[PDB]
Amino acid sequence: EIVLTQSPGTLSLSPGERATLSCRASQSVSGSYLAWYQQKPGQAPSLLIYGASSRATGIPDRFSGSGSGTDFTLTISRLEPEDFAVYYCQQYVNSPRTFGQGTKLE
Amino acid sequence: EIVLTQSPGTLSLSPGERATLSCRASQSVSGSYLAWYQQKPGQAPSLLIYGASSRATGIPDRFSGSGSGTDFTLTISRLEPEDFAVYYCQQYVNSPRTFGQGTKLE
Amino acid sequence: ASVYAWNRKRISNCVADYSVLYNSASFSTFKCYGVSPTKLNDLCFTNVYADSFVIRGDEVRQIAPGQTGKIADYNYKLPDDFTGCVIAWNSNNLDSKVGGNYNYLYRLFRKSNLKPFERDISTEIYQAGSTPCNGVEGFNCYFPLQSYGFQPTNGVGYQPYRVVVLSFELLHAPATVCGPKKSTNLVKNKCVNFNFNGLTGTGVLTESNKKFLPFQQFGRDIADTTDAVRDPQTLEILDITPCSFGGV
Amino acid sequence: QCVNLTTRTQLPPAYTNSFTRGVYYPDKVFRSSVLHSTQDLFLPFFSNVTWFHAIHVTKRFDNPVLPFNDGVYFASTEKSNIIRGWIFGTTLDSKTQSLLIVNNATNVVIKVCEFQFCNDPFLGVYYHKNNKSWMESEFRVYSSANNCTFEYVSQPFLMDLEGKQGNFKNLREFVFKNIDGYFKIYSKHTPINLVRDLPQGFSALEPLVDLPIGINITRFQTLLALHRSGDSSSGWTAGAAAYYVGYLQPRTFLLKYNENGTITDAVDCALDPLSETKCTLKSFTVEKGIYQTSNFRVQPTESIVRFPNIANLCPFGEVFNATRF
Amino acid sequence: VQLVQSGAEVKKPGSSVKVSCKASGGTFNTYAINWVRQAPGQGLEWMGRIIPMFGIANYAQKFQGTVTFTADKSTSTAYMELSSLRYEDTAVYYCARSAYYSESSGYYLDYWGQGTLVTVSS
Amino acid sequence: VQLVQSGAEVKKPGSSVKVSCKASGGTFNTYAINWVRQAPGQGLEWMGRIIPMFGIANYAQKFQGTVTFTADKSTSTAYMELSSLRYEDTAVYYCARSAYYSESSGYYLDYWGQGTLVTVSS
Ligand SMILES: *[C@@H]1O[C@H](CO)[C@@H](O)[C@H](O)[C@H]1NC(C)=O
Ligand SMILES: *[C@@H]1O[C@H](CO)[C@@H](O)[C@H](O)[C@H]1NC(C)=O
Ligand SMILES: *[C@@H]1O[C@H](CO)[C@@H](O)[C@H](O)[C@H]1NC(C)=O
Ligand SMILES: *[C@@H]1O[C@H](CO)[C@@H](O)[C@H](O)[C@H]1NC(C)=O
Ligand SMILES: *[C@@H]1O[C@H](CO)[C@@H](O)[C@H](O)[C@H]1NC(C)=O
Ligand SMILES: *[C@@H]1O[C@H](CO)[C@@H](O)[C@H](O)[C@H]1NC(C)=O
Repeated sequence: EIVLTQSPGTLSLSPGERATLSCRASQSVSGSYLAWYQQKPGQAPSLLIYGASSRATGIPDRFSGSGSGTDFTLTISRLEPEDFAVYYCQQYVNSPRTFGQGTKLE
Repeated sequence: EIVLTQSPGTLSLSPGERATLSCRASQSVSGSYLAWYQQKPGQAPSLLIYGASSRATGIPDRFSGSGSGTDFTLTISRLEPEDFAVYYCQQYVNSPRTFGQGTKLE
Repeated sequence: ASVYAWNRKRISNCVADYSVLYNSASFSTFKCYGVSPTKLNDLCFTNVYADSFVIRGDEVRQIAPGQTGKIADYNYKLPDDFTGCVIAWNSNNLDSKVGGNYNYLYRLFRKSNLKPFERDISTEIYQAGSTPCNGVEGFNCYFPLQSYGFQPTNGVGYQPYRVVVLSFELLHAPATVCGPKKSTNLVKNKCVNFNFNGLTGTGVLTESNKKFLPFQQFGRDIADTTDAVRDPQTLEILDITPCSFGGV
Repeated sequence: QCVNLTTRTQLPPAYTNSFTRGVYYPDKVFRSSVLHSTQDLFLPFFSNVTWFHAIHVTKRFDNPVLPFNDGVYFASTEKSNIIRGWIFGTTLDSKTQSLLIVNNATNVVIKVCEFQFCNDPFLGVYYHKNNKSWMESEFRVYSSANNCTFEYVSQPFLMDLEGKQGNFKNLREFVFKNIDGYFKIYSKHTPINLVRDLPQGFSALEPLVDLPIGINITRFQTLLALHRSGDSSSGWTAGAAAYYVGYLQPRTFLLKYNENGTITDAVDCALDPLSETKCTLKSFTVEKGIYQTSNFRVQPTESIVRFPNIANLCPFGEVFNATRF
Repeated sequence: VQLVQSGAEVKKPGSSVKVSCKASGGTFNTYAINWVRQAPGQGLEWMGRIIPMFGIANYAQKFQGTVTFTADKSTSTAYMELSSLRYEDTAVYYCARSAYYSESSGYYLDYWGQGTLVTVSS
Repeated sequence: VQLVQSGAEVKKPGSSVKVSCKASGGTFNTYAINWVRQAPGQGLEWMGRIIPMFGIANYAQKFQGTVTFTADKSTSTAYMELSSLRYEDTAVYYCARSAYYSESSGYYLDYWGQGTLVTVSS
């Protein structure tokens, strides 16, 4: 079972700058089988990225992945106040599609 | 080839007021590729500014550029007696990079 | 080597330990094209070309067949018909130096794209303006070769990956490089399907007193049928006789 | 860099017959105490061989270019083996990759790469009076190399590289065959005690090595190395060198096999009716008696065509290029 | 495209419940539906997936034997059944999309419903 | 960071001379080296640049054929050779460093050496 640990648990602290959110796994993510999610408070998560860097419909390309092997990046180039939301990871490689613990949680 | 003529060639004495020593070029300086230099007597020139107004390490921000096109300004808040060195201009464009003739030569 | 000066070595006239590389698994990316990680890797190769170059982690994806980018179009192009493997592994300890190591260079801009095996070592300054550069670096003239600047404390995307592109064409007529071929053990004194060095047959093996010449593998007696064969595993000559049969 | 030799006198090649020479094992298959008949490229018995001789006794180097047949026999009678390889390249100008054999005292290297080979190929070895050593200081054969299709290397071997004059102690037999862009070299060593005579000895040549040239090849060259005690091109000492070149022609050949598996003896069925009846009988001895050997037929001089041609030209253009179909 | 969720359930402990995720037209046949727990003040846990066309439901080791997944091919509605309300089973269950195919090997959660809050009461 | 160079040259007219600007560690590879004439009682004249890593030296029209630029990758030392001492060649030669890379502001002489005096005598 491939566990995921998000490393910056509360780096955001109401951030006004570009971020470097991370995810790391016990066995290397094979074939970029990872995704990110946008969970605005009081609402359901919304898909942000798939593969390693492939973007999503209706989500601006300012959200940028940059991962390989232990896929680890979600980079908001210009951060927007409405965009604030706990961000989750999920690996559909070997795992029973398990998630991380959340990186931008208050 | 580009030519440069510095306009205030020489100030014999120190009254300490700010002097707006200038540089002008036959063809307008492109992308502001010009730098000023401090050549104290008996010593080598020291970089004072680069670009149009970007300052230098270890040189106080009292030295201020204010140029565009034919880049033409290096200003100082007050003229120190010790800080009375000949100031040169060198373009770093693809031309031979031949310096001006100096604006503070006794 | 640096990416612009991609270094090539020719792997010729040797058997190759393809299996052990897979066993090591020290490589983050093992994207193989055409040959695949299979028995097809462990077979005859006409020529093996090895190319080494230290590139950005983010640019590893670019050096795949039918992909475009700065590294792809200005430093090392990729065959669209590429048959071979692309390996990227982290060299963060080895290839990053404190305060940055600025010895590995890359070509940000070049006049045109490059051929699949083009090694441009030219130092001529790229010109983007109406003014000829004339060997002085100025406005409208920007040096093509820029230094990546790997740093020890940096993201792995900004950390070095040593890349050893291995080109294997699949015609295999010269067969200069081959795999181990999975040699087995000897099982004599019983009827067995034998295949010593490429001749499939049925029969029982026994000790042979015949002395084969060094350039001879298998022997044929009168009426042109196999009689003795030399296994090259331990240069041993063994007599082939049919196992027992007869009418009832 | 190539510099050609100068002052070398040229004489027409002598004509000698080569009989029961140049036969090689047809296949790698081992045969013990079996008489085997096979059709393969073989030197015909009593074949004319061009004789190029280098004798110090201007100085008679004779190493000309020779056309490459499908099978080539290269018997060399040399005590010190002054010859150092051959160039199996058609162009010789770096246009195509060419097999090169070079023998040096330090190492022996075989290559199949394009090189700017010289018009006349030679290897120069120099001797010093104060210190006794022989080394090759001239590498005319190696010039600039472009991108190469295949690369080959050979194990280092040490040879005397010293010119000798006298009776040839040993004879080296070489068979060169190229099939489907793959080159086969056959090597034999036989001791001889003849000043310049070709002896009456049967020889069987084992395949030394097999190399893929990878290109169509129609021409080969011979490299002769010189030994010297100014300018090198003007003056040199040949030594005693004799080499014979013959061309293989496909023939049915009857070969004896001993218990060892080496060919005991071989005979050429085609030259002699007695030999052909031997091969039909499958024994080296003919039984007394008349035996139906082959069939005789006459081939024709020309071709007579006897169908008249009409002056009118067929209107296929009318049918094919018609306005309306 | 829209996957409206059932309302909050007033379930006394030990009493079973079945959620009602509602699929829009064309949603069940093409893509799979997957269930995530989203426990209160905590992360997301993958309960399992449902392919409605083939009726195949596979669960994780943790949730096996505790939850039942059913889907209705007609009326296009997705259901999740809780065997009984254990004390930790309080959560905000979510139903989302999947791909379950070859060419698209990305089995990510495309669109998520509003969610259903189960607890001891309201 | 420190670029100690040659100080003064005792060269009779027509006799060649070589200058010995010394680069500190990490200076030669990252930065190019530039030469400025600084003629006596006169201005500063850009002679040219040495790119040490790739051994590239390009000169202005005036100084072409009269001066030679060389740099030693090992020992990190910059050299300038004067073909012969012409009468006007008297000067205070200077060595300075600029960055060839366009991704960092460059081509302007960051730091300078002490200066090399060539004359008829001392
Ligand atoms: C076969 O393998 C063994 C063990 O590696 C080795 O000792 C032996 O020399 C090999 N035989 C040949 C013909 O290479
Ligand atoms: C010599 O070789 C030629 C072929 O070039 C052949 O016609 C001739 O019969 C041979 N023998 C003599 C004695 O000329
Ligand atoms: C000694 O031998 C070497 C190698 O053959 C040769 O280069 C050299 O000229 C000889 N003589 C002397 C005096 O060294
Ligand atoms: C060999 O490859 C080089 C590398 O691109 C190429 O420039 C050249 O045209 C090729 N052919 C020859 C004959 O050199
Ligand atoms: C050999 O000649 C044939 C002529 O039909 C040509 O098609 C082929 O390309 C040639 N091979 C090489 C290696 O040049
Ligand atoms: C093989 O050759 C040897 C000579 O080396 C001979 O004595 C022997 O009789 C030959 N035949 C065999 C071993 O059958």
